[PDB]
Amino acid sequence: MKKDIHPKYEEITASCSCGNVMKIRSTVGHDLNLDVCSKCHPFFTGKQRDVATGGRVDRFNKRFNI
Amino acid sequence: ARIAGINIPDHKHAVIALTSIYGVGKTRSKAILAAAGIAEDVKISELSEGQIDTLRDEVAKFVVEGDLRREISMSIKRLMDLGCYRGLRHRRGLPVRGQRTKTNARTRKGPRKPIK
Amino acid sequence: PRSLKKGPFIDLHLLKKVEKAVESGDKKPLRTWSRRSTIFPNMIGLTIAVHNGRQHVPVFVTDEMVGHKLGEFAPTRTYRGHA
Amino acid sequence: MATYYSNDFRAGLKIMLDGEPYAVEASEFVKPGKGQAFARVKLRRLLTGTRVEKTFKSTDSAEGADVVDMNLTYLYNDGEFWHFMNNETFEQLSADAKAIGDNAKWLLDQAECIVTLWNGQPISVTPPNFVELEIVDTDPGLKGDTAGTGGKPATLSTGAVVKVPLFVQIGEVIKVDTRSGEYVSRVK
Amino acid sequence: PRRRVIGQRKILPDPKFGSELLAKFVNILMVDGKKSTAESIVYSALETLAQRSGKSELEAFEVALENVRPTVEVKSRRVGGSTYQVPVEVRPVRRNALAMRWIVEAARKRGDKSMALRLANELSDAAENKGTAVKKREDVHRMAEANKAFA
RNA sequence: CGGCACGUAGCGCAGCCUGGUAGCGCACCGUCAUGGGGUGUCGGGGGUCGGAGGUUCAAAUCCUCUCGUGCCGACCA
RNA sequence: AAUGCCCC
RNA sequence: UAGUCCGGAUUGGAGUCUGCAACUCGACUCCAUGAAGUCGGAAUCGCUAGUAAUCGUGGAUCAGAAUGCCACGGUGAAUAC
Ligand SMILES: [Mg+2]
Ligand SMILES: [Mg+2]
Ligand SMILES: [Mg+2]
Ligand SMILES: [Mg+2]
Ligand SMILES: [Mg+2]
Ligand SMILES: [Mg+2]
Ligand SMILES: [Mg+2]
Ligand SMILES: [Mg+2]
Ligand SMILES: [Mg+2]
Ligand SMILES: [Mg+2]
Ligand SMILES: [Mg+2]
Ligand SMILES: [Mg+2]
Ligand SMILES: [Mg+2]
Ligand SMILES: [Mg+2]
Ligand SMILES: [Mg+2]
Repeated sequence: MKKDIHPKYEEITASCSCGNVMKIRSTVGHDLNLDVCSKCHPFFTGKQRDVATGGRVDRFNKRFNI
Repeated sequence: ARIAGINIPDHKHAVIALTSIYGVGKTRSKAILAAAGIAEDVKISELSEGQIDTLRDEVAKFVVEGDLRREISMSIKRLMDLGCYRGLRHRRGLPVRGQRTKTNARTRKGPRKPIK
Repeated sequence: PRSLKKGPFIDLHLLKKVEKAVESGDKKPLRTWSRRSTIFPNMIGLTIAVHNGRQHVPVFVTDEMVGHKLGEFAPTRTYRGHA
Repeated sequence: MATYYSNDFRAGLKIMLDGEPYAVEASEFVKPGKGQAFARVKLRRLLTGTRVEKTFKSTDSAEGADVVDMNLTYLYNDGEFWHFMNNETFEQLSADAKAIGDNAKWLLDQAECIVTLWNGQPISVTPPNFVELEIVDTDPGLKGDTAGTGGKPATLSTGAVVKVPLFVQIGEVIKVDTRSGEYVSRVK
Repeated sequence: PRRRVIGQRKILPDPKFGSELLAKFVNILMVDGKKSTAESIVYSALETLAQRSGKSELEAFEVALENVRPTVEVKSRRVGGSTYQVPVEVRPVRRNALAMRWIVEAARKRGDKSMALRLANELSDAAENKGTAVKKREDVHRMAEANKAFA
């Protein structure tokens, strides 16, 4: 690590809407506000709602029948 | 100024701002704002973060860009694999809803290709 | 699309034919002309030869076809290209 | 200034015979049975621009000259002089009235025009084949009774006069071919 | 027309000031038969013009028109192989009318925010001898001057 | 035979010297004008350089070899 | 007093 | 003053109605989608006063199916040397 070459790099707090606070060293300078972090992202409860397979004959018989 | 994976303009009123999302038009946006108790005259600037988190909640209650485009594309593809009339129409790129094609099909056919 | 309260439409001759087919459990090509009927779940797996004007095109009914009408799968004009 | 011999130079060379640059355009070498060989060269006087006919003797010969051409770009005119520049060396340069004869009305600004320089000095400039120009003066065309095309005289922002069809009015940029002095299209 | 000279129709004066020529001006400005809209526009522009100018609306409008009015204009004839451009003097009523037309057209050209603001800027600039309208007046006088050799 | 200078859009020519983009005219396509055709006006498209192998980061261009077409003489005996 | 050809 | 809170074409999903029957091929509604288009080349068209321009309404045909056709009024000009 040279002296004048690299940019500033300091400990910065990161708060998400998950309710998790994170002390991270980064180049953002000021504080940091998150919308989605790792622990809140709909990645483990989303693999079904982000595909939405369904069934057309079920849709039809629910729509009507004999 | 960032909801549902898209950045939203920050000076325009909240209704238009939310219409900037793919899958949210004017009526859907008014519904979002009503359900979140946010006024319409306010812009995304000058709006507290808890409010924007409620907005995120509502937009997540709906179906938006990723899921939406996946649904749209999957339906189009279902048609084109079924090979029904709409399927062939989609594959060949002509109007599906029954419009005329003798003339005036330029939205599906792009600019005119001169015969050579 | 037909009104919902009326229910899906289908010709009674086609109805009796498909009931006969599913009770005979035979894979015979079911010739018809009713391109206005709506495909029903009891026809999945059946081979229906439907009219298109000139002649009868054979369609094999799959789990997905349960919504459309036989006209969707009997194309009725022939267009190759202009050159 | 390597001296060049007659049965050596083909087209393209810039010979310097008699205190005057030239440019061999074509040359026919002949070696007849029983006689001294010669070449009938179709020379080109490179200062007045007239084609001279010279039968050269195998032996008779001439020194070369520094006449060269490349792509200069017109910049500006001031008094009696035209200044141009390179895009690969950015070397400044100034011509004179003689060099720009009748191409004054064809060069506007920034045109990339081939120039012939000799002794490190321009002698002849060639305007780009097509130049976009604007019309300073025209008579508002009125079809009147014309039954044929008619045409219309129109001065340009550089003094030139061209026949423009009928509609081109004033302030419309046209395209002219420097070669023929004629209208090609009205550039929108 | 060929046969008959005709009589001019009467125009009722503008309501706010009672002046035939401002009534003519709002008529010229109107499109689609939206006389109320044209009136609102012209009165707003006239208000802000009087503000910028000091002196009242009538004299402000009149000096703008005095600056935009032409005296002699040109007309083409196509005599022989070359077409001509004959300068003929402009009768009053015509010079007023086409002055108003030049002004409103310059206003339509100008890219400000509102039509009232465009018209106001145009009237003020014309009152101070600037803008595309008075420039068109210059160009008309210049052509005529050029072709003065014809009569 | 050599030497030699050509081979580039349907035709005729530029470009090539001094490597990086292929241009020009006619023709061709679609409107317009006209009772209709033409002249005319407005717009559009088209080639990749006879072929192959080298140099090169890259070849219409530079080299070399092939194919084709022209021109010059292949004389004293 | 510019141009204006032809119609099996 | 932005391809925009302009423009609405196109397409996905969901429906209403008429009609034995809206697949080829109806109209309309809801949600989403938001093309081209920033005033239009040569040329060309209508209009002289309640006219042009613009804004709505009705009728015939007709179960359903008009931006067409036939009528009706509202606002309402420029110019003709
Ligand atoms: Mg909508
Ligand atoms: Mg239709
Ligand atoms: Mg001025
Ligand atoms: Mg102007
Ligand atoms: Mg001898
Ligand atoms: Mg003849
Ligand atoms: Mg704009
Ligand atoms: Mg209706
Ligand atoms: Mg666009
Ligand atoms: Mg007419
Ligand atoms: Mg009349
Ligand atoms: Mg109407
Ligand atoms: Mg109606
Ligand atoms: Mg009725
Ligand atoms: Mg009316």
